[PDB]
Amino acid sequence: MSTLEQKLTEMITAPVEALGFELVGIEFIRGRTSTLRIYIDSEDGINVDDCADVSHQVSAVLDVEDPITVAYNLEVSSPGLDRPLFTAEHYARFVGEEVTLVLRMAVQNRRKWQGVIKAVDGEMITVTVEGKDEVFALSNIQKANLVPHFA
Repeated sequence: MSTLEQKLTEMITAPVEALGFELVGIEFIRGRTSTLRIYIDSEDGINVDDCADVSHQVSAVLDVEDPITVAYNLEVSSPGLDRPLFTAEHYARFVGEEVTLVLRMAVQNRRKWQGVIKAVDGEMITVTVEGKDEVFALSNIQKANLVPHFA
């Protein structure tokens, strides 16, 4: 509405991309004191403690952008377990799980699918869907997300 919150994300992204990182992302948290949480990662294998030394420089540019009393807070994270799934090796890590997905060869008014992953041979994931033994081509998946067991 009134504040350049996306321009602050741009101004934090450009130094971190010029530092040789591959993932840099933000969430905003509404509060009396505004609170950012940063997500960061590399292609080159950099540890989360050293990512928090880079994030200490992110706190230093944030601290001079808005300097009035204490109006800002910053938390630091990795992309976690909570991310969608794409890689051929990772579909194989997560056999024995229920997954929900959408397909690339199809147009809107296609189904959203849900079912159990059993084995991954080549590009052909092997699955149970609506109680039937079925298959998916992993290059035909456009998005997938993991589902936990009922308890």
